[PDB]
Amino acid sequence: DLRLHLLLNTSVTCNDGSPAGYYLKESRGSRRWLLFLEGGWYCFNRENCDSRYDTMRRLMSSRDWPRTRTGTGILSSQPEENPYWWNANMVFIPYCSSDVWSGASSKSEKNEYAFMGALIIQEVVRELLGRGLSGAKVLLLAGSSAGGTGVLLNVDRVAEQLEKLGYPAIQVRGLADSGWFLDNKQYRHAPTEAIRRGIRYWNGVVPERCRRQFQEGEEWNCFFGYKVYPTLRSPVFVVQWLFDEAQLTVDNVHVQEGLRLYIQNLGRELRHTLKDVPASFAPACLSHEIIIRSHWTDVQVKGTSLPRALHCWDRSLHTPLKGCPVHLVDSCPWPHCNPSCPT
Ligand SMILES: O=C(O)CSc1ncnc2c(C3CC3)c(Cl)sc12
Ligand SMILES: *[C@@H]1O[C@H](CO)[C@@H](O)[C@H](O)[C@H]1NC(C)=O
Repeated sequence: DLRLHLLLNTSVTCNDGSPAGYYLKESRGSRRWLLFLEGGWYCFNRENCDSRYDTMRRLMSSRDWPRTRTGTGILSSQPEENPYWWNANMVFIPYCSSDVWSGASSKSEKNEYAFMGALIIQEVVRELLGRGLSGAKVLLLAGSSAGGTGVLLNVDRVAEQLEKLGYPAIQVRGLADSGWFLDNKQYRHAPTEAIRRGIRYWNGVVPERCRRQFQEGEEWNCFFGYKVYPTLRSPVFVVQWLFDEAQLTVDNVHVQEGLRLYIQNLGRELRHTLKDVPASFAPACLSHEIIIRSHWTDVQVKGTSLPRALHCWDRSLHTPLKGCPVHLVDSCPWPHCNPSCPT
C-alpha cells in the first residue's frame, strides 16, 4: 500500500480548492524514485468541468480520496509483478486538476476552478525532498494517458527545479505511457480545438523550448508528443499502442475499405513519429494504457517485454547493448497482429 499525504502547502489545490496530494511508499534501501502521474481526460470550459464535477469528482477534488492505494504494475513492490523497479520508492500523484498537468491558475473570485497541475508536480517534488528524495540518484517521472502527456509537459521543469534547488546529481527521466497523440483528421468529422480552449481556460504552461518554437497562440502544439519530444533535454521513454483507443475515440472510430485504410494509415503515422525516438515501446494493439496494469509484463515487441526494455534503457543511461534493445516498435499493420496484445 501507498499512503496518502495531502500537500502541506494547501494553496496548491485540486480543481475545487481542496488540497492536492500524493501517495507514497518509501523504500529506504533505494535511491530510485518513481513519480507516477494519473490520467483521465480533462475539461475545458465551465459547463464541461461542472459535468465532470458531478460524476468524476475524484478527478477534481481530494475530499473523498482514500487513505491508501495499492501499487500495481510499475508501481508494484513485488518483483513478480514489477521486474523493473520493484524496490523503488513509489509515488502515485492523483490527477485532480483536469488540465493535462499543465495548469498554473488558482481558484478565485474570477475562476470557479483551480487548474494547478504543473504546480502540483512541483510541490510534490519539493515536499518529497524532505522525505528522502534529496538522496535520490534517479527520479523517473512516469504517467499514463493524460498523465503520459503530463510527463512530456513537465519532465524538463522537474529537472530545472531540482537544479535550481541545489540537487544537480538527481537524474530526472520521463516515461510517457499512452500520451503520444496525433493531431490527425478524424475518420468522420476535435482534439486541437479543445486543447486550444483548455490552455486558455487553465492558464496552461508548456516547456520553454517548445513554447519558443511555436510562440503565442500556438502552444497547443506542445501537447502533441511528436512536436514536444524533440525539444526536451531529459531522457524520455515513450510507450504507445499503435492503435490507441483514446486516439481512435477522438478520431470518431468505433471493416470496409475506407476504415481499413484509415486504421492502417494511423498505425503507419504513429510508427513514423517514433522512428527517431530511441527509447520506445509501441505494440500493434488496440488498447489504452499499459504501465500500472498488473499484467503489464505480458506484452512483447520483437520478443522483448516492456519491463525488459525499461531495464535496457536504465543500462543504456549508465553504443547499443547486445540482446537488450530499447527501440521496440511493431511494424505489422493491423491491431492484434502482435500475438501478445492484451485480451
Ligand atoms: O486520460 C485519458 O484516458 C485520455 S487523455 C487524451 N485522450 C485523447 N487525446 C488527448 C490529447 C490530444 C488531443 C489529442 C491530449 Cl494533449 S491528452 C488526451
Ligand atoms: C505554496 O505554493 C504556491 C504556489 O506554488 C507558492 O506561490 C507559495 O510560495 C507556496 N508557499 C510556501 C510557504 O512555500
